[PDB]
Amino acid sequence: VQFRGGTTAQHATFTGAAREITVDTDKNTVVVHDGATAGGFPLARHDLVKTAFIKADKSAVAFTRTGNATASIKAGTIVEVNGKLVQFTADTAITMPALTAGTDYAIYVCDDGTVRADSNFSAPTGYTSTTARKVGGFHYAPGSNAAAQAGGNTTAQINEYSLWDIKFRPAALDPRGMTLVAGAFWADIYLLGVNHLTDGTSKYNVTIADGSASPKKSTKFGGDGSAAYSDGAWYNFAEVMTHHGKRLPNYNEFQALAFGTTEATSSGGTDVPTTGVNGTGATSAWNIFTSKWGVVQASGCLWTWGNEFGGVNGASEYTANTGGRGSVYAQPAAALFGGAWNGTSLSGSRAALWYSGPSFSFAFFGARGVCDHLIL
Amino acid sequence: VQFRGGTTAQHATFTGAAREITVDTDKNTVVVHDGATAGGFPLARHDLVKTAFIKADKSAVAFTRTGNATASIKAGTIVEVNGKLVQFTADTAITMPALTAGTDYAIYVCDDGTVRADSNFSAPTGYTSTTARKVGGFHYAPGSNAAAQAGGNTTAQINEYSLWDIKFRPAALDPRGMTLVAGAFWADIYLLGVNHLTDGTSKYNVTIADGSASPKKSTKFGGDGSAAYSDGAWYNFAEVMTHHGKRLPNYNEFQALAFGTTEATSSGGTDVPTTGVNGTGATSAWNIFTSKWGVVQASGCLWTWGNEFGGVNGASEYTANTGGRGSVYAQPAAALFGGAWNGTSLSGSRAALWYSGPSFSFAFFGARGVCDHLIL
Amino acid sequence: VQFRGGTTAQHATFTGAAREITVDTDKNTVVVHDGATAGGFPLARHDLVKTAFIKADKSAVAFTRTGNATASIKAGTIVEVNGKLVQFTADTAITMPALTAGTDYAIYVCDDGTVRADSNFSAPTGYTSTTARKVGGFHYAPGSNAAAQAGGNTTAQINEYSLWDIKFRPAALDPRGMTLVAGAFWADIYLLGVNHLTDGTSKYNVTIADGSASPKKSTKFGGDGSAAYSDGAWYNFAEVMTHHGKRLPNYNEFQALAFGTTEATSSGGTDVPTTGVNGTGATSAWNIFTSKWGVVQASGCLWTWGNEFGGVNGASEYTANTGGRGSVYAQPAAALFGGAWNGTSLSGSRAALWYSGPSFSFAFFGARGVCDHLIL
Ligand SMILES: [Mg+2]
Ligand SMILES: [Mg+2]
Repeated sequence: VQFRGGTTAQHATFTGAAREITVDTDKNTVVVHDGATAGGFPLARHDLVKTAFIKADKSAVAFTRTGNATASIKAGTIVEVNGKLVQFTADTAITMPALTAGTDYAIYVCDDGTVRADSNFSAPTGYTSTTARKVGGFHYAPGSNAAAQAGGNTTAQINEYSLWDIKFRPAALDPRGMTLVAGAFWADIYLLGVNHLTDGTSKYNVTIADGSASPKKSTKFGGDGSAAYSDGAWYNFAEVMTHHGKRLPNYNEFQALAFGTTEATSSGGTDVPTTGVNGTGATSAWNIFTSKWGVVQASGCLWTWGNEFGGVNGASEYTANTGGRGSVYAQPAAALFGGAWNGTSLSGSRAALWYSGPSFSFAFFGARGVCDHLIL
Repeated sequence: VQFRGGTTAQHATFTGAAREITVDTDKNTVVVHDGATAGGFPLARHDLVKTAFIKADKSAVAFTRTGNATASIKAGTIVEVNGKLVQFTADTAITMPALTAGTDYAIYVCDDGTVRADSNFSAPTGYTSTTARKVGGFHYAPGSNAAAQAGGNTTAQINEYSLWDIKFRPAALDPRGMTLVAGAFWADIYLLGVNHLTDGTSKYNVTIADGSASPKKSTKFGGDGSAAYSDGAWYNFAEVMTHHGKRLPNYNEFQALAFGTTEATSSGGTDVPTTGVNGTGATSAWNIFTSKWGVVQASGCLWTWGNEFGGVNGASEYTANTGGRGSVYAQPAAALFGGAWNGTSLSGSRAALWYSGPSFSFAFFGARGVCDHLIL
Repeated sequence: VQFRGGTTAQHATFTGAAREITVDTDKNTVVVHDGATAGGFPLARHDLVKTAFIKADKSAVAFTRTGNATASIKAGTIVEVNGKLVQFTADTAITMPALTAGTDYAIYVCDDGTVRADSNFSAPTGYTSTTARKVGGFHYAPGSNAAAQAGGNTTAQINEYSLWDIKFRPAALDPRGMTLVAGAFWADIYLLGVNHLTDGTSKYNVTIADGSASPKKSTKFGGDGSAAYSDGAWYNFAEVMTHHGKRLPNYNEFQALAFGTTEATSSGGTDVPTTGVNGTGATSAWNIFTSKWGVVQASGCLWTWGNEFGGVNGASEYTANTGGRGSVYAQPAAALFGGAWNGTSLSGSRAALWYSGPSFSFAFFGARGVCDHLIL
C-alpha cells in the first residue's frame, strides 16, 4: 500500500487537498497539505533531532540532590537516546552504585527509560555507549560543604554544586571534580595534582604540585608525558591550566570560590602533601578549610598562583629568567592567594601576596584551576 | 483506520516499499519507506523539538527598533510554543503596552500567532505562561543614546542596543537593564543600586550604592536580605557582581562602554544619589553623560570599581584589612574608572585612578556590572 | 485522498486506535495514536529542525586535515540544508578549489549532498547560498606549523589548528584567520593590519599597524572608514579589538599562543612592515617565528600590546593623556609581549616589557587579537 508523492521539485508547485498526505521521495518524509499552500508542510526526519536534550528550566542543572547519597532527574526532561525519546514527567530517582568518597560519577539516561549513575565514564554497567547516553555527573565528596564560615564535616556525600548536565557545565574540556561557585563560574574542588595528565587538574587524594613536587610537563607544550618541569614557577602552572582549558583564579574569583572556609587559620604542621587529607603535623583538620561550594582546602593549606599582575616589580632592566623563553623588564609580581599551611593568622579567602615574581618557585606555591560556566 | 505496525526490533530487519508508511509501536511514530533501506526512515516526534527557536540571522537580535515606541520581530523567525509552530515570514510589528520611562519589557510570541511586549516577565496580559513564550526584551530608556560625544537627551524611547533574545543575550543570569556594547559585551545601563537583591544590579531611579549608603549584603555570601555591607570596599562590590553573574569592567571594557559621554566634564554639585536623575546641586544635566550605547551616567558621576590591579601599592607588610578574611602584602590598587561629581575636567570615558586599595570606601566610589555576550 | 483529522482543541480529548494516523489541522502535522493516550503523539514539523547541525563527537571540529591540501568531513555528521538532510556515514573528502597561500576558505554542505571548500564566504561557485550552507572553514597558511621550537617552513599548506565549524569556532564575530591554541582559545594568525576594517584583523601580506602606521579608526567609535588614529597607543589597539569582538592577549595566553617560536631570537634588521614576509634588512626568515599553532611572526618582530596592567607607574598626579577622554592618576604600564625586531635575544614566547604607558606609541608596538573558544 503506497501513497503517491514525487520529488521535492514536483512538490514545489503541487498543492494537495486539505488533510492530504504525500511522500517526498527526495527527503524520504511525509508532507501534510491544507488545500491552500503550495509545496505543503514537510515533516521532520528523526535523524535531525539526534542528541536533543530539552530541560524544563534551562537556567538550572538537570538534577536535584535528594539526600547524602541520593539524587533525582527533574520533571520535564526530554532526552533523545539511540533513536528513541525518553522523558520524565515527574522527578525520578537515579539508581546509584556504591559511592566511594572522593570520586566522580557520570549520569546516564538509557534507551529503556531508566536513569542510572556510574563510576565509568564511557558506559554504565550492563550497557554500551549506544544503549546509554551520558547526560551529566557529580562529585561524591569526602566531607560536607561549609554550612557557614567554619568549614564542613567528613561525612562522604554528593556535592550539591558539583552537579552538571551537558548544557549546564564547566566550559573546560573535562567537567570532572569541579564545582559551581555562586552560579557564576566553576572551580576545581582540589588543588592541582602532579599527575594532572592522567588524573585531571582536580582529584581527591593525590600528591599536590609545588616547587619541589612540580607538575608533569604538559604534552600539548612539548612534554613527553612523564617528565616534570624543573621548578614550580607561575609560568608552569599557567601552562598546565591552559592545557586543560582552565586558568588561574583572579582575585574576584578567589574571594568567591573560597568563601565558607575558616578565616585567619592555617593547616599548621610542616607540609600539606595530599589533597583532602590532613597535613604533615596539621594542627587543624582539612575540612575546617572547605568552602561553601565544596572547594577542598580552600585556604591556608597552599598558596594558589593567580592570573593577575601588580604589587612588587623586579629589576627595571632585562632579565632572562623565563625558562629560557625571552626576557622580562620591570616584571610585576604574580598574585598568590589563600595563604599556606604556615601563615597562621594571615590565611583566608581574601589573603593575598603580591611579592613573588612569576619565575619564583617554592613548596608553598601550587595552583587551583577555574573556568567559565556555560549554559546552553 | 489502522496502518501496518511493528516494534523497533521488528522494523529493524524490515524493508518496506517505495512510499509505504509504517508505524513504530514502540517509538509511537511514522516510518517512511523507500523499498530499499532496512528499517526505513523514522520521523521525529514533536517533543524532541520542544523549545526550538530559529533565527534567520543568528548573529543579530531577533528584533528591529522601528521608532521611539515601536519595534518589530524580524522575518525568518521560527518559534516553537506550546506544541504549535509560530513563524514570521515577513517583519511583523510587536504589540506595545503603555511604555513608562526607565522600564524593562519582555517580548512574547503567543500560540495564537501574535507577538507582543509586556512589563510582566512571566506572562503578558490575558495569557498564561503556557500560551505565551518569552523570547526576548528591551529597555525603555529615559533618554536617547549619544548620537555624537555630547551625551543624549531626555526623550523616553527604546534603547536599540538593549534588545536581547534567548539566543543573543547577556551571559548573566538575568538580562534586564543591560545594553550590548559594540556587539562585544554587555554593560549595566545604570550604576549598582542599594536594593540590587530585589532590583537587579541595573535599575532606573533607585539609590546608587556608594561607600556611605552601601549595597545590601549578598544572599549567596551569608547575607540575610536586610543587612547592608559595612562599607563600600572593592571586595564588596566585586562580590555583589559575582552574585548576579556579572563582574567589574576592565579598562578596555570601560573605555568602550562609556564612549559617547561628554568627555572632560563632571556632574558638579555635592552628590549623585539616584540613578538616571540629576545630581544634587549638579551643574550639568544627567543626560550629558549618556554613552553611545545608552549607558546612563557613564562617567563624571561616580567612580566605578574595575577588575584590574596595578598602580600605587599598600604597605609592604601583611595587613588585615580584608573585612577579616586574611591579610595582604604589598597590595596594588583596584582600578577606578570614569570620574565623579567632584572630578571636574578629569572625568571621561578613559578617566582612571590607580590609587585606592580594595579596602578603601568613599561616597563617590560605586560600581557598574559588565558581562559576556552570548550568541547561540 | 483525505485523512479525517481536526483541530488541536478537538484532538485534546480523542483516542485513535493503535496505529491510527490523524491530521492536526492547526499544527498542520501528523498525529500518531496508540489506543490508550488522549491527544495522541504529534510529530515534528521540518521547520522546527531547520538549521540543525549534528556531530558525532561534539568536543572536536567536524573536519580532519588529511594532507597539505586535502581534508575530510567526519563520519556521523548530520546537516540540515534547504529543507533537506545531508549526512555522511563515513569520512568524506572535501572537494578543494584552487588553494593560494595566505587565504581563508569556507567549507560548504549542499542539498545535492556534496561537501566543498571555496574562497567565497557567501556561496561556492555554482550554488546560491540557499542550495549551499556554510558549516566550517580553514586557513591555507604560507608556511607550516612549528614541529618543535625552531619555527616552520615556507611550504603553503592547511593549518590544521585553523579548522573551525559552526559549533567549534572563535567566539569572535568573524572566524577568519584565527587558530585554536592548545584547544583553550583562539589567536589571530597575523598581527593586526592597518586596513582591518575591510580585511578583518588577521590577514596575510598586509601592512602591520604600528605607531607610525596607525590602524584605521573603528567606525564603531566615531571613525568614518578612511580616518586613521593619530598614534599607535594601547587605547587605540584596544578599541580596534573590541570593534571586532576580540581582546588584547594576556600573559597566560601569550606564552601559550607563541609557543614553538625560536626563542631568544629577533627578526633583526631595521623594520618589519608586512605580515607573513621578512622584515626590512632582517637576519632571520619570517617563518623562524611561527608558533606551534601556526601563529605567524609570534615573537621577535613586534611588541604586541597586552591586556594586563602592572609594572612602572607614571606621574602620581592626574595627567590628561587619553586623547581628550579624561585624566589618569598613577597609571600602571600596559604589558607588551614577544619582543620586537631590534630586541635581539630578549625576544621569545615569554618576553615581557612592563614599562610603556597606555598612551605611549612606537613603530615597534603592534597588537595581536585573541578570543574565547565557543563549543556548542
Ligand atoms: Mg587582569
Ligand atoms: Mg594588573
